[PDB]
Amino acid sequence: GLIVDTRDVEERVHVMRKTKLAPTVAHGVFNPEFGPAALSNKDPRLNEGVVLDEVIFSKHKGDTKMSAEDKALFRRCAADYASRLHSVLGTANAPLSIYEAIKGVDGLDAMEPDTAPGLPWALQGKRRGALIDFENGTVGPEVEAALKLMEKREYKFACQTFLKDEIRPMEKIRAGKTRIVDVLPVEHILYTRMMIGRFCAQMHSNNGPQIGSAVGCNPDVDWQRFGTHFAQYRNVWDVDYSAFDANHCSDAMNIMFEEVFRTEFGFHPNAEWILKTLVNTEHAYENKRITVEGGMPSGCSATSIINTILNNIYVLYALRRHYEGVELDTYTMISYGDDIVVASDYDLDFEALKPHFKSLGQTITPADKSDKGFVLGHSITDVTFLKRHFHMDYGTGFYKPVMASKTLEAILSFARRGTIQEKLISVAGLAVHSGPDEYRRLFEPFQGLFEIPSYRSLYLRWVNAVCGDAAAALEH
Repeated sequence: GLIVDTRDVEERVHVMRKTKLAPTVAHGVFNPEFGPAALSNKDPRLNEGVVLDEVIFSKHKGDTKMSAEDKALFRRCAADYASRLHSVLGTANAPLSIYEAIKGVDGLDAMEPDTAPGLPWALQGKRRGALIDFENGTVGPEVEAALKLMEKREYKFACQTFLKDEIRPMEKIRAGKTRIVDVLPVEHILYTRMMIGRFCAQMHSNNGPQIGSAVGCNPDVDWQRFGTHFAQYRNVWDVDYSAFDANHCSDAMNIMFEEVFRTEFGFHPNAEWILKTLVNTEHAYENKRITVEGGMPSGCSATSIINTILNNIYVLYALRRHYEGVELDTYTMISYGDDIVVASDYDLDFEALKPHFKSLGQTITPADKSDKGFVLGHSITDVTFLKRHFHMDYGTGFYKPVMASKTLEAILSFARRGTIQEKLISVAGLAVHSGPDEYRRLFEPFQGLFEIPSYRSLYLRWVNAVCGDAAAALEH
């Protein structure tokens, strides 16, 4: 994005600090190159001269104004992708009710009852429960009135900047590279879910390479489905981005919202409008009010789906700008936001696409960064996707998501107070795919203090989950 204006104001929006994450028993054993994010300017782990306030908004280095020919090319790729998407999903994209938007539907989770409410409610000292009744699924006078302004297209708001309390690598703690969640007002999240929640639920249900989205997937069961698909192709690539959601140019966002969320595909007219309010935004941090043109706000519920849709359109755009006669069946891909795995039988020169991705404001590099550039001949077993590799389970003959042991060591080393037992059971599901010996080693520090699931139990759970016929047929 491009920072066009920077004001100073009386009303101080506090970005309440301190980490809730504390070290575990495993921290002393593994000693990971990782730690809690720098949430304070007075944090001693930061380098000398590094102001935490400026490092956050340094990602906004411009809003790339696309050429008239490029914008025409981008709209074709947006409509072509939207054609594929709405053909698979259907056109049942009518607005959710206020009840269904709060409480959710099949394929879409319920709204969180005690997360931050955004502005101006955080300054007034209100929680989400004061505004919205999450049990009954109804709204108070304040939210009700705000939804009327959105129907008339007169709603104004400012995003509350929120420092993401998470585990990061030491280099990024020292450099002050703390990621942020642009917390929009709860009524905006309510109305966005009203306008496109039906579409989002349908995308979650139909996740796969045909629509090119892994959002709403379950890696345990879906790695076999994705694994066998990408294994068929001669070439596979996994691409990285530098500040993907920030570098979405306003032209690319507007064109996408125009072509994907049309009234002809069953949407309300305000579906395009409410999404278009994310293009030019005002961000509140301490006493500052930074106005940013372009870029997606980080963490606004539909961020994953919007980034995934844009990632699909960029690949079609980039290949058509370089090669001739490129269609959707020329290649295949799967995406989760910035995360991406592309594949094709044609020897596609991904190194040549760098200038073509640069016309969107995006900088592409290979995830396998040991090589100097992109190369042909890589299979699915080489790539990373959702921090997981595609390894063959030799017992069943299925693909399984295997995370790196350094990542599992880092995850286990820290936890929020009084959530370790819950976290170990969750992390055990991720760790089982590394094998029995590596599973025993990762949970050795927690033996005696907490309940560690057996390798045997979580293996048998997984074999049924991925294929019920496989587990059933094994019993004869």
